[PDB]
Amino acid sequence: ARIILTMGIRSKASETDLSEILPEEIEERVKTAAEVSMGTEITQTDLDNINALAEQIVEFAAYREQLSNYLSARMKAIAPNLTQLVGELVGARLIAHSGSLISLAKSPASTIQILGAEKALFRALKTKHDTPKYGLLYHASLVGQATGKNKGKIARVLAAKAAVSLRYDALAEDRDDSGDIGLESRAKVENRLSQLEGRDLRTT
Amino acid sequence: PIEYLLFEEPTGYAVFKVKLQQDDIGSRLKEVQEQINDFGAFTKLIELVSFAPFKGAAEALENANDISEGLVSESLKAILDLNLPKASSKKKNITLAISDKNLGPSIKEEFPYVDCISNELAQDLIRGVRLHGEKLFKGLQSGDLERAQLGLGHAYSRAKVKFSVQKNDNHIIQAIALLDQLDKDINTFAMRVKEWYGWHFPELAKLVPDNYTFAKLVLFIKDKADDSLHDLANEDSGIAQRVIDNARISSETDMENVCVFAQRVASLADYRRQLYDYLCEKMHTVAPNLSELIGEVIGARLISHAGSLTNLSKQAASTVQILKNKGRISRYLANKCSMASRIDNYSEEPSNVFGSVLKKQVEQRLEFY
Amino acid sequence: QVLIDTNFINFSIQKKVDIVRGMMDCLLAKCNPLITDCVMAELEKLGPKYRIALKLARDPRIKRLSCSHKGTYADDCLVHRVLQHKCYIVATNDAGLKQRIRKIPGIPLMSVGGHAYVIEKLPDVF
Amino acid sequence: TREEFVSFKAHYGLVTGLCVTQPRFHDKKPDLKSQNFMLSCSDDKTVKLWSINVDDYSNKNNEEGLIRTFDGESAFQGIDSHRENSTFATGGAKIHLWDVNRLKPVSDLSWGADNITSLKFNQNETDILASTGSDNSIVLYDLRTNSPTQKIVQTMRTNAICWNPMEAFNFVTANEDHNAYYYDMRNLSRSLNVFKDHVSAVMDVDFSPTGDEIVTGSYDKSIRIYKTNHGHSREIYHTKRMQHVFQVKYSMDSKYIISGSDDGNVRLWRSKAWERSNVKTTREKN
Amino acid sequence: DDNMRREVQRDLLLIKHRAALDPKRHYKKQRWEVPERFAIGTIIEDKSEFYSSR
Amino acid sequence: NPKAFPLADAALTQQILDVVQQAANLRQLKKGANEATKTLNRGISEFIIMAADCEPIEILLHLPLLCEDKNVPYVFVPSRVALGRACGVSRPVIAASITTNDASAIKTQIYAVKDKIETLL
Amino acid sequence: GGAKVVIEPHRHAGVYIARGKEDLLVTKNMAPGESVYGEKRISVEEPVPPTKVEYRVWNPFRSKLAAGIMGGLDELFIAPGKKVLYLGAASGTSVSHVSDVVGPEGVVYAVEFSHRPGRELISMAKKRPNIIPIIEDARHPQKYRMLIGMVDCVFADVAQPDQARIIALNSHMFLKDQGGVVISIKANCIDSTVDAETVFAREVQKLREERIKPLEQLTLEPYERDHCIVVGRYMRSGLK
RNA sequence: GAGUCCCAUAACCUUUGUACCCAGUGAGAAA
RNA sequence: GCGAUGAUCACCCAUGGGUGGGUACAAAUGGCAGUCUGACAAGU
RNA sequence: AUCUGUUUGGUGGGAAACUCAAAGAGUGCUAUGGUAUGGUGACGGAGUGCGCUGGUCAAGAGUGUAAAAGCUUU
Ligand SMILES: [Zn+2]
Repeated sequence: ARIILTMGIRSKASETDLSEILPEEIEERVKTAAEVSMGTEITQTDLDNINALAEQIVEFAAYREQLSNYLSARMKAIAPNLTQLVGELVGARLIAHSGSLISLAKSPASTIQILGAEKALFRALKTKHDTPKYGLLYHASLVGQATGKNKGKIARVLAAKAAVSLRYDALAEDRDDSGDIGLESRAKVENRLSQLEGRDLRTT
Repeated sequence: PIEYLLFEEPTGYAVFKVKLQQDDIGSRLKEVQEQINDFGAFTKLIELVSFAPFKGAAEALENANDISEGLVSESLKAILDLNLPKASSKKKNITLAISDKNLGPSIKEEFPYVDCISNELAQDLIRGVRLHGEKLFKGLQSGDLERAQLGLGHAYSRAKVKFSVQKNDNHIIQAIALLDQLDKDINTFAMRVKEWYGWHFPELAKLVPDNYTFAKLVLFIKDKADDSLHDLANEDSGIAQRVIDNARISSETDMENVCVFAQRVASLADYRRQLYDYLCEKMHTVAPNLSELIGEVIGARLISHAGSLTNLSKQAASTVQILKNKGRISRYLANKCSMASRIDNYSEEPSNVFGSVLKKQVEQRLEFY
Repeated sequence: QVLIDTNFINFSIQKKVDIVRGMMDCLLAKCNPLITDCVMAELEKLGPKYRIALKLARDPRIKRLSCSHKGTYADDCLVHRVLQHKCYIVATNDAGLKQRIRKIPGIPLMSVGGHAYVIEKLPDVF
Repeated sequence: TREEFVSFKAHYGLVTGLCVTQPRFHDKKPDLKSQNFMLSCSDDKTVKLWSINVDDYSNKNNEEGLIRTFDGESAFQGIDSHRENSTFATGGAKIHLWDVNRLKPVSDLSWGADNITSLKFNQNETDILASTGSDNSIVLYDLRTNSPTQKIVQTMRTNAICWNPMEAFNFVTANEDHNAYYYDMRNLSRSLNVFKDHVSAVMDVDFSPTGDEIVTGSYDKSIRIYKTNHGHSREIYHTKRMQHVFQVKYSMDSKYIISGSDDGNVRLWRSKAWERSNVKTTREKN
Repeated sequence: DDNMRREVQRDLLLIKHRAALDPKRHYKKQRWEVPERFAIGTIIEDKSEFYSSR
Repeated sequence: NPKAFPLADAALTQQILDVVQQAANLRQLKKGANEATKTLNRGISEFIIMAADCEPIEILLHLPLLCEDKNVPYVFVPSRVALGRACGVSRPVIAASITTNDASAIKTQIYAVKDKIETLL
Repeated sequence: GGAKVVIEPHRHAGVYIARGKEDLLVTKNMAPGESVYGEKRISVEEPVPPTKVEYRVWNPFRSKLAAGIMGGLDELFIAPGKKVLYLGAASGTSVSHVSDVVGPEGVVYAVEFSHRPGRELISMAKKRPNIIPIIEDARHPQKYRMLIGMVDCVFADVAQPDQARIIALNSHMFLKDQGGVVISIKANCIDSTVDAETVFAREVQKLREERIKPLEQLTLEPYERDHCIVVGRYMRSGLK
């Protein structure tokens, strides 16, 4: 959208350049495709609607990132230790999954582990199969840092510390919105992730 | 003797110099027929002496049309006058191998000292250089030859058929298919705006039910106010100021956020009805008879659901889905509308007069009942 | 259209039947006789005893096909190009070729018998 | 493409000679880039000149056959065209010289009242004719003096002559005792070669355009190629289908040999049998 | 995978034993073992014609 | 080139109209523009006759594209009034179609008219 | 109409069979989400989430090449990386199917002479980028010799009596050696005075006279009366 | 230890509110 | 003062209502529908 | 069900590789001396003369004709 707002037309692209969009290596490709192309030439009365749509979706993404700013702000003002541990939008869809923050706080840590994967969980319980291990908590950055079966392992330890921090946030009264319990819990999860990424199943 | 060779191609013109003649009498034999497939032996026949590239796709299309209808263009004149030696016109002309027996006369009309050959020997020399292509040219052209071929084929075809992008019904297909999308987007977004402002006072969605009018008035009211003069765009405005006096519902950051949300709804609301005006105009220039008969938005949805103006045209009249006496006016309007769409598609730059006559006919039929 | 072979031509000249007129009063229809290049190769390979037969096969009324294979085995060529297409009458007097042709179905067979041509697997002759 | 540009029912008898021309008319201009010209004599006392529509240049865009009909009182037996100046010569009951403008012979150049069976013009020193008469005679004519020059009588009958295109006074005769004779025009008292390997009467001879070898078709149904300095056959070509090769030419490529037999067929051969006609990379050429 | 073959393993049996589903259909004699690469797909009848194949 | 291009001259027009009348008697003619396009997309049609003088012309020019798609001969008669009179109905028709039939007593005539209008086209 | 099929690869590369209780010849869709001539489609969900890719039913009563495929041709030369020169691209009916059989890495040059079919060809070649529409007469290949280079298969769905000359000219210009020549011969449109086997035999003889060795012919009888597909290869030296 | 990234951010059913219904044909229609 | 440029073709009352079967849209703290295990593991 | 007993369905060489060799097929790469650099002071460069190419004009000659014109001309 930003590039068609910038140039508009192919001969206009032949006379203009751009570096704030499309970084430094697709320029020769768009210029060669501007020189030779199977595309027609548009008029101004529909280039105007093309430009209106392009500025429309540019402003749409501006609204998207500022709504994400609002979500980050309300989340770190409502349950900030969960933000310090698992992150803003992950904790947000945890809370939005379980309904209330207190209804998520009074659930055990195993539930917070498997919280997104209910259909896989209950089919793997109603026939005697193996249950999932990730759920909605798979998209946390720590589980992203883990690799192998120990992302199941630190999904478990991350759900345990997230239950700790989450019910602290929901049940505290002298809470300070400063991330202290979430930060010490995150340090615990990070050095645990370190000590099980340091081991290796090879023999040296 | 086949001394020089002229290969036309989308990137420009090439003059090759024939080094070794191929066999004339043994030209149908197996080894002579597959030496033009082997590249290691074709390069013993043909050597590139010149390549004049084109100035762009405009001169490419000009020279494609001139080569197509068998005329020598100015770039051809330039490269042939550069490359071919000034032979005599009465004794031992220089021999140029072309692939077009009616381009030959245009070459001798300009250079009388050039006799042109396009028989089977020149044909398989030409298809040898076509078969190998980029390898003969030793790296001296800009642009990949097949990419220029795609561009030149599309340009040649649209020129030959007179493809106009004004009477291009894909614009109105995508315009109405996007307009329905933003109908439901403005609907759900202003529904959430009314929901988030429902706990500031839940009567603005009772007095002012239209989504755009609600959103634009709540973009500037954020409080009580009193001073109810510029809120009439005043019985509803007076009732609204009375309700603001009798406020009966419950921030700052959340209220700033729902102000940004209502500004988003207003931006969608005036990009719609810009798009609607655009597609009424595009429908008048693309389908004037259909839009005279049943209207611009209805004709837009008609050719969208049909898939194209051509598909709505070539459809039978008894199989048109337009949207007793009330049951058979649909059939009358259907076959008149199919007639109007046929007129409108296959006329090249249409008028409005037959849409007018069919509108007169269908109003006469409905007024008869 | 009728594919000729070499012993049919030899028996035509031995029985004094014209090719196109014998075909016409055999079938009571207009015939186009066809000499394949392998039948012509076989007549040329027959030597200088068969000069009369070769320059009666060289006749502008007898059209001629262009077979595309190696070797000059006319029985193989006639059998292949007739079982490919089924739009051909085969005029022959070889016993083996007559048995091949009358074993493949839908192919009429013409042959010099007596003092005129006869036709067998064509069910509309009168 | 091995296919005829045109056919022509030219005469009623045997067409006993034919050659090709660039007819120097002095009223019209010859269009040799789209028309080819062949003229041809027969035993029905006619020489006819024909034009052929030829697709070799694509310069132009047409009244093909029988542009004129020369007429003699007796039959003709051979014909050959001068390589300039609109002239040809026809042998028959007597040898006449003609040009393409006049409808009658310019000169009768006959030694005695004995008929002439064959004719060839020289290729360089183009004004020297040679002819074979049925009294076993080979006669040379000169067209400066407009007269015969010298004749020899051999044992048997010379069927054909061809001049050496690279030596201009040497010719080869092909005669009925089964061998060919390489003769010097300046001394006809001895052949300077005899090419011996045929077993029946030699019908036609021709030179390579390189002047280095000859081709020689005979009445035994076979043709033979001879190196010019040896005197025995370098190669023999035969076929069970080829009968009585009456005409042989050596194509101007010097690589193919055209033979006309008497079953009807005209066949191409390679002069060097083991030699293929593709272009060659330098490793295979070396 | 076998995890998806254990979900579409029944209608592949139906397609293998097509010939005895309707007493009037009478297919041509193939064997049709389960192909190594397949894909299960749903027919989109479009929004052009109604009521016939719908 | 006009829009209604492959028009027939007078002899071909009367040959066409005579076989149109005989097919209309033998129930082998579907007459009218949308019946013609119905039988054209169904594939039961041997050739389509459009009249080159109705009050719009694109109203039946929609049919040459269909005939081209399905390789059916199409021919332009210069009188809608004479075409309707040949069709045997009391109104002018602008397009008609000869449906295919092999129990048809005019198959040779239809094939001859098809050959004539296809060498025209 | 809303049923479920199983897609399975055919013997021919690039085309598929959808088995249900009636099985369908099916190709992948190069422009997903719309139908070109009203055929039905099949949408599979192949496994970032899985993506809905879709497939188009090839109708043998509206495509001579599909009638040939499902009558059984031993070798099509239309293959998933190739270049096909479609002659007589009468609309986008079969050219769309040839286009998405050939795939995104191959090119279909769709030659057509009429102009309203050409307009529909260009509007179809927008959403199928691997189609080069060429609006020109195929009887003069020099008029578009600049736009096309070195095709791998020619397909000929022209319906003219000078068919074999058109096929020979386009092959000698643009086809490569041992490339494919697929012909759809319509007997009644060549000539109707002789029978169908006579005109097929004459057309095959014309092809080998223009040195295209025929490998295979198929009558394609339940879908078209008196049609044929002749599949040959451009031998260029030595049909023997 | 342990099947989610393969739509529990989902699918289907039920209920409740809002807008409708219960194509082909091919020469008749009117008096 | 017609027409192929198309004629024609679910239950209850003395235009209007009553009763419901399908269509789409939206909603539901309506349903399916029930939130894994539990004490060892890694190293020297 | 210490009823039943039919049907359907199951039960009843391999692995590794930045290893070592032996071969086959296809594809890619200017893969280019039709007789190899401009030149062993025997050489090169400059200039002159001869040679060569093209168009123009003039003359000749043919052919044509009342005269022509035109056309042809190694
Ligand atoms: Zn043969």
